[PDB]
Amino acid sequence: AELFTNNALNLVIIFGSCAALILMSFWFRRGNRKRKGFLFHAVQFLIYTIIISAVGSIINYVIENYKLKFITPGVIDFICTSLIAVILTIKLFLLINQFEKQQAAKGRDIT
Ligand SMILES: CCCCCCCCCCCC
Repeated sequence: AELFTNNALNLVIIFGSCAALILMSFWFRRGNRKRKGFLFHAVQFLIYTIIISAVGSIINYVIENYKLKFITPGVIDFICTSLIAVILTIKLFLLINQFEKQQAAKGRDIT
């Protein structure tokens, strides 16, 4: 009914993504090779993007089929884009801090 049609496929995709995320969380043991700034960061970014896309699709489909007391419902798309941007910025800042720590541990000018 409410979750039928595109909602069913979207829910299945989101459940599969959550299962993959949990599997990756289990896989992630300790840092060293396990923590990949260039690979784990991209994997997490893709996971967040897919999750936000699925949530936005579900919410939009529900609202359009039920109406909304607000103009431009796509504002939630803007919120999802902002969340993705902030997540990517946080990941980039963490990577930069890790690189700075690695350089300092090996010797580099402070300024
Ligand atoms: C665009 C591809 C970037 C690849 C970066 C590899 C980083 C390896 C670091 C190894 C440190 C010992």
